[PDB]
Amino acid sequence: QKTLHIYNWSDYIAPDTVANFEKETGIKVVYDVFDSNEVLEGKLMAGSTGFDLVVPSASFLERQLTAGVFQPLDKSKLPEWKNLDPELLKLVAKHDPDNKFAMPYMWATTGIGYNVDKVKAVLGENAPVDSWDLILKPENLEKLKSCGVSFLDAPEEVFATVLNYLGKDPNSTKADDYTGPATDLLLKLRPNIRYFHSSQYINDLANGDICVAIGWAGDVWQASNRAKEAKNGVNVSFSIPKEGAMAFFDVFAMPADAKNKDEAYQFLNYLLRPDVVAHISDHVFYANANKAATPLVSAEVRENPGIYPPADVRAKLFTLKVQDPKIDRVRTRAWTKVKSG
Ligand SMILES: [Cl-]
Ligand SMILES: [Cl-]
Repeated sequence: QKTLHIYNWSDYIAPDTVANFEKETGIKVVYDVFDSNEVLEGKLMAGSTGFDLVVPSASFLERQLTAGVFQPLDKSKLPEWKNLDPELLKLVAKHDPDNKFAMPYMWATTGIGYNVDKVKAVLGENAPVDSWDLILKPENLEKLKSCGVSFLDAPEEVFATVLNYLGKDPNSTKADDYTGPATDLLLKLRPNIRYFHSSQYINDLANGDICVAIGWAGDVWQASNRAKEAKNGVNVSFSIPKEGAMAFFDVFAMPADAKNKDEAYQFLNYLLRPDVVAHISDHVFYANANKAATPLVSAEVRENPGIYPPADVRAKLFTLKVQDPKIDRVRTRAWTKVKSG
């Protein structure tokens, strides 16, 4: 009679996680998947989804903090909550103050995807692939222009990255920071950027038509794996630069009208086990938010600096704060001015 209804991304869990949880607890888990965040968000805002646990983005959960859509997590029913990284917890608290509604599941960054061979051919073995200097210094973008440079069509993320690169507050609330120095540097870099797109760079990296790109980690790993599967000889790598990068989190959350709260808390505690989430990370190739699980992650994933960055880089990570409307308008018009080049 024990029932638990979960809604998650497809292939966003280890193949045997649900089976092991069912065999250990005796609960019958109804595990449904979605291939697009629009479906999950529309169902959640429509209400009465019938799900006990869902996996939305932390930004959507932040947008839905006062709508009564999610249930505040009873921290007393989660003793292993201490296993979570306090640094990543502080990072996600900006989307969820006091970590009230969401348990961080996996996370990724907005970093640099690049062709190793072409970059080291036009910039040498000393190419600063571990720094935004590779793509945010005009002197290097001039030498990289011939092999192809692409930027995301995401003004918020790109502007936050540029503000962090310039030493300013990555989520500055001053419009002068956006219209002034950030716009100045972006317009200085513009003549070397081939296009602004948030999806074409995947296949363009896989085929070698683009050699350096601002990209989300999952997209760059998909491009590199596509190149590997094609056996085309294109070596695509992803780097979280040393100056820091924007981080984004997927979270487990409990809808307010969940009928199986006990089983949901049991599943959350199961996910808080280091070995469980470490196995999940071994399968999905994403870094999890469980510190105690880090030594248990496979050396293939744990020792990848583009997935598990060192402490000095993790201390420079940041999340995207929701901006006041005037900042949004200034950002959009500045991005329109930048893209006109
Ligand atoms: Cl995802
Ligand atoms: Cl994102």
